[PDB]
Amino acid sequence: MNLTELKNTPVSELITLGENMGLENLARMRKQDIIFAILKQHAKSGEDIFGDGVLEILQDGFGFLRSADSSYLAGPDDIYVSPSQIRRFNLRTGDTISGKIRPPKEGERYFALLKVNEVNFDKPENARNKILFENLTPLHANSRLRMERGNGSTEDLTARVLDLASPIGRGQRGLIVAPPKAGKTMLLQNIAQSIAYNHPDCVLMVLLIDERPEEVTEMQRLVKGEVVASTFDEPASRHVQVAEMVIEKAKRLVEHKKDVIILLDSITRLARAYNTVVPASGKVLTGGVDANALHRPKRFFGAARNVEEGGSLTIIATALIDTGSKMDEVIYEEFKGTGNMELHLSRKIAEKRVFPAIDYNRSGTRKEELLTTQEELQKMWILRKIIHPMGEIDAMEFLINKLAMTKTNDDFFEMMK
Amino acid sequence: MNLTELKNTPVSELITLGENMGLENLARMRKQDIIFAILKQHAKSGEDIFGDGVLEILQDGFGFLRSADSSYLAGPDDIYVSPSQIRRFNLRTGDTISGKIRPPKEGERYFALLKVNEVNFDKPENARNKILFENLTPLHANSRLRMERGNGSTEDLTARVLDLASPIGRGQRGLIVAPPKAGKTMLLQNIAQSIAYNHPDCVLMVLLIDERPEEVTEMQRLVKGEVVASTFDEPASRHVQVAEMVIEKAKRLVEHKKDVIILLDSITRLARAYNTVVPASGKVLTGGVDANALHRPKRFFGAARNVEEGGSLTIIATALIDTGSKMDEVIYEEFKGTGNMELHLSRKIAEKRVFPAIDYNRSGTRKEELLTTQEELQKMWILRKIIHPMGEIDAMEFLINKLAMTKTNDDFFEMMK
Amino acid sequence: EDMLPRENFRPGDRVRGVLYSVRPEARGAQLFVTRSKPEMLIELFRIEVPEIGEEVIEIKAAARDPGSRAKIAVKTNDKRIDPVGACVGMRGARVQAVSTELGGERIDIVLWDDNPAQFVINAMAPADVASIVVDEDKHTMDIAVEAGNLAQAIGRNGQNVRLASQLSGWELNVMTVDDLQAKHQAEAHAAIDTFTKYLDIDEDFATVLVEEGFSTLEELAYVPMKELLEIEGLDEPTVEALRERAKNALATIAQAQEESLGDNKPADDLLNLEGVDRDLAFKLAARGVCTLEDLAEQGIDDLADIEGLTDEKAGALIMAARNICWFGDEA
Ligand SMILES: Nc1ncnc2c1ncn2[C@@H]1O[C@H](COP(=O)(O)OP(=O)(O)O)[C@@H](O)[C@H]1O
Ligand code: BEF
Ligand SMILES: [Mg+2]
Repeated sequence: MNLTELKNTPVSELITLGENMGLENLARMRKQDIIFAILKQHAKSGEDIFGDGVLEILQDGFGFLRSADSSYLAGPDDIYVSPSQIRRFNLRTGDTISGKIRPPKEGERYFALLKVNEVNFDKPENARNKILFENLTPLHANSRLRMERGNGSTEDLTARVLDLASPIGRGQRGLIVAPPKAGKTMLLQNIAQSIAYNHPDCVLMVLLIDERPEEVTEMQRLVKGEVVASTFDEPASRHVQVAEMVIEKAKRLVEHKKDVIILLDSITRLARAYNTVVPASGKVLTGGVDANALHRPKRFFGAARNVEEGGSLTIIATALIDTGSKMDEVIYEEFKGTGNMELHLSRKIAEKRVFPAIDYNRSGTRKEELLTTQEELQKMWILRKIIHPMGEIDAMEFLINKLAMTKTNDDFFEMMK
Repeated sequence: MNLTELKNTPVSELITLGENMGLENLARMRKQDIIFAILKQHAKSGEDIFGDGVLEILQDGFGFLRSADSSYLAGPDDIYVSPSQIRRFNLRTGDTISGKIRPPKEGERYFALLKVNEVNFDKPENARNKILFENLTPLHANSRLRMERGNGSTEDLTARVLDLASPIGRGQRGLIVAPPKAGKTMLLQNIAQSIAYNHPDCVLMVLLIDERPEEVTEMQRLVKGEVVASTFDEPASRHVQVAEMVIEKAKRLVEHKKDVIILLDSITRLARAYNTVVPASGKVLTGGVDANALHRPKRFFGAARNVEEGGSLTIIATALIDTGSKMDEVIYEEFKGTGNMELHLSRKIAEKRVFPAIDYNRSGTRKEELLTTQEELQKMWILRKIIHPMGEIDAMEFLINKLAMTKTNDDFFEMMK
Repeated sequence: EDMLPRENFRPGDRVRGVLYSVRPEARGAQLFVTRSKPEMLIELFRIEVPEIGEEVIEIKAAARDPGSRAKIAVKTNDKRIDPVGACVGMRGARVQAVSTELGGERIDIVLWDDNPAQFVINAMAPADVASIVVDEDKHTMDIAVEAGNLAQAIGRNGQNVRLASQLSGWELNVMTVDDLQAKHQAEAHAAIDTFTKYLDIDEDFATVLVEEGFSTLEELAYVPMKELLEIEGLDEPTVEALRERAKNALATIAQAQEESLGDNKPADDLLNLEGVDRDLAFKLAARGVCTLEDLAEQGIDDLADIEGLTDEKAGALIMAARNICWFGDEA
């Protein structure tokens, strides 16, 4: 039996199934062991089991296949895969596996793998001889990601302004610099909605680290793609675990020539969790920050690139600033000259009920000539030169009034002439 | 028990009541905690409390209802209102609330609201679906405010000359440009007296910023309407607090279709307090003035308008000039082409014991055709053309001698022919 | 106590509720959250239903037998919306969502009315009710149902009724379905023995007039002539016969109360021991036993802590009882 039907189904149908199977009182335990016992019973009376997930290789030698909805956490639902598969198919951490699995006998409790069927949505023969991630040649973004939907809703104008200020492409690095209280959550939500509606072929992934759980549940069923999130409820170990999980999944997917898009929020909280989880190296700056503690976050932000051979990886990680502490400040300083596309959201415009609060004067993107055409770039430069002498709130309201009447950025540009 | 009876009563009756209630030594503390303890005792032995005031919403989420006599200041007398009311009735800053309140238990010390009864002198049902302030359509003043009382006293002639030089209407902006030593205090007092005697239906509000306390106490019980004043005794924080308080009260009242009239003195001192209270933006001109520091005062002066839907708001803010510093000078330059009715009071006529010292040649009002009739306007223009070739002191004494004999401006006009 | 045999828990899952009591002066954990409270579902709608929260609708009542039945009653103060049609969603889409959030409990949106009659009629819907009566002095409602919809009239534990008795707060009465079930004429001519010896001179005067009660005789004995005018012939003999009937009624009510307070019937088969007196046995048998056959099965639990008894006296009485019943085996 397939696994996803029982994973993404509501727990009520699982309770009904477990009560119909004539089992122990099922509703008295976790969803994890509930579905574990359900699979065990269906295997005792039924055929082989069909499971799937993402693979993580420990320092022990074997591998664990974990599901997306549990944010790839340990439990009875994981799938044990012996090192024999890692020697035969030459598996790697983050490999999306799906195949046949069997029940465990004494000495074991996890469902052992029987035969793989789909590895990263590809045949094992094609995946055997492949190219590594770091062995690829990065490049600049050439195909621009169209964020305008075309309907011109009450809030899609935000995305429109984004297209006006930061042309995003396959392989670009986006840093959203915004203090709290500024309204970046719905901004990222609309960005994900538009990028899934306009580009449904490329995989979309979001990551909420140290975030409130209510936002996690309201985003995990509002946008497309698996919404993996590690809320603040758990220690930093789970945060670095899910970070490696998602980064290896993205690396494998882009190695299989797939345009991967990551939405990370926030990066300062992820770096703080990294700082408290990795052992200290002795050297400490102000704010309780270590030297090597930023190495792994840096790597995580540097993984994104535009691959020349096939596919690309575009990360969009937001940096939370203006909190009072020094951790976020030093993180934003270390990541300032890192991303090639910054987007500043000043709270001065946000507190005035003027959304989206976008600091167009301080925002920009490098190498935009490889994403837009000639006259489009000329119009963008003319608009930038016109708006630059203005302030922030006045320029924002002027742009809002000039964009509300029009429905498309092209008509906006020609009417601004 | 109602709140206003204990608020506007002399402190002696409060001392007698607190001594009769068999309480601690009451006269040893502020009036604020005195009335707080009195209300607490009356609630411990009595029914629910009945409070009222103006609402201010902080950046925290809750709201504070403050009284008018304390210039809306913090203390034990404030009323805490939870954000649940701000979500149910959709409250806003500056809402005039009056209703039932309860005593506080442990963890709290302010009287919590139980049930609102009157919101801005209106039913909550009628106030639910309403129109915003900025969403209204400003217009020019059409109904002229008659400032002549008709008795022709020794000092009301001042008001008469005012009607001769600046026809005031519902929705006009008045800027009194006068150096010190010039006698504007009693001028504004007489203006308030006349506008309350002739138009008692419209609310009248005065504001004394950075003013001597003796004038505050002598004006708070000489004219009608709540006399809210922030004397120089307190820092600029209280000044901007009371500015927002009064402006939001006026906005709510004019949203409830009420003719609001504000008397502000002086505007240069208010702008200076604004300049020192709001953080600096880097750009600084001569005299220690910031660029954005005038934005909030400008807004405050621009709030006044003539609403087409219902009611209007008429502000009369006086600008103190000729002090030596550059702050007042640059403020008067920035506000010169701002108000649509200037009234100049030269000190040359004031020092000569010739009151009211009114520069009729430099005074005037735009769009006066929408406030006066045809022949009245013709007579006014004839009088202006006659007086213009004259100087200042000679014209002033001529007008005084021509107005003392007559009692009404109409007979004055016909006798001037 | 707020949990359920079907509502089930183990460390790891997220269960929600409403914080109903906070005792910051306690010794330990003092954040008491419940789930069985009715208004809970109200706030659920507040976070789900867009109609609630803006005052355009008014969720008034909620009858929640946890795990059995969770009905809601709303009212619309506006004149352009419906109470049930807008809140159900689109053929059970949001109501079933909040149900499966609450644990799959059967949720039916009932429409309460301004009167308790239609309220309890709708609360026991869809079903027919042949009689609806309200009683203020008894604080009850008589709901007599007809035959034809019993499968929806009672259900399990009378849930369709159990909500109503829990919503209005009045202990309803759904007992009898045979003749005179209307409760309006169930006392008119069903108990005719009321004027036993009242009209002792003759019998052919007029038709009987029940509209006064014939039984109260406290709001009827001494009243002005305008209230006793329903029957003609109010002379001194008539008022004296009425007073005599009232005295007889008082005596009967006093005897009935004296008999009903002592729900034990203490006969002479209760004071055969040495040391047993009136109030001793009165309390001992008011504790839940009837005769000697049901007292030797206990010990110092019931026979001790009685007015006029010591622990040693209790032990003595219980050993005497066990020797005369358990060790004797005689009848
Ligand atoms: N209508 C008037 N009649 C007589 N004296 C007046 C009149 N108006 C003003 N004055 C005199 O002018 C002086 C102005 O004092 P003050 O109120 O401090 O000036 P300002 O109002 O400019 O601050 C007063 O002392 C008052 O005697
Ligand atoms: F009273 Be003065 F005009 F400062
Ligand atoms: Mg003065």
